[PDB]
Amino acid sequence: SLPDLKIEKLDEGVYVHTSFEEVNGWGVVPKHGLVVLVNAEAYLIDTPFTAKDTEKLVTWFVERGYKIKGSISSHFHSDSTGGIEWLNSRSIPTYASELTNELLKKDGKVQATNSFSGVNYWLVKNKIEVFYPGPGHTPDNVVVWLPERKILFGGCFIKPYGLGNLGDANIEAWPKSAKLLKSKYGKAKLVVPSHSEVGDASLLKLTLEQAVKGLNESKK
Ligand SMILES: O=C(O)[C@@H](Cc1ccc2c(c1)OCO2)[C@H](Cc1ccc2c(c1)OCO2)C(=O)O
Ligand SMILES: [Zn+2]
Ligand SMILES: [Zn+2]
Ligand SMILES: [Zn+2]
Repeated sequence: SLPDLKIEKLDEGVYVHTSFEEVNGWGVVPKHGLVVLVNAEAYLIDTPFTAKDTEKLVTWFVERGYKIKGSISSHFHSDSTGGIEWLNSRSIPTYASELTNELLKKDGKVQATNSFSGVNYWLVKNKIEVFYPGPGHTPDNVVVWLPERKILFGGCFIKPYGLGNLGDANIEAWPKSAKLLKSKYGKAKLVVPSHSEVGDASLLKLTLEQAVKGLNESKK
């Protein structure tokens, strides 16, 4: 028995969902993703860890009259894709990049029903932008921009106190990737990390500092 799923308003039309998992040697891990409202529609930014919480998330928005139009996962790890299987079984479109789908497949996992290419896919014209700053936490990590409110979902790429799980990271590339993101999204009002609470554009600079640090460290 783990803590319950949390759903809270962050701004008009934007909610943070928080799920919790007991993984490895890190004890219980909070994971944040978003739900973005589009008139009568709701889009998921990352899924909870699990089918059961993913179903709880949808039921909470469906039962208020919001039909789930779709989901996008920011990278292949299960804290961003654990609910794709369930979603596909309820005929809710799911999205990921071609590379993210390749990594899922390689890993024996269910793929997103919909794929995209490019550094800048627009899931919802002028409302939900996906952008690829380069490798870091993983080769495929992408970020999700929300232009109406200027909120950036940074996923597991944003790490203001230390880089986290390095099993699939590219530490040699992370600083470069961090500087591009720091520039493209310098006018973010709020920045949303996967495993830290919500910050401002400062988190883009702390992450850059941590990546440079970690690389220095790697050299010994
Ligand atoms: O790599 C990640 O995405 C998580 C590791 C993780 C944890 C739970 C899981 C999982 C993968 O798949 C299914 O359940 C990792 C979480 C983490 C761990 C330690 C940290 C941390 C984040 O930030 C600071 O210290 C990260 O994002 O870096
Ligand atoms: Zn990850
Ligand atoms: Zn993560
Ligand atoms: Zn939180």
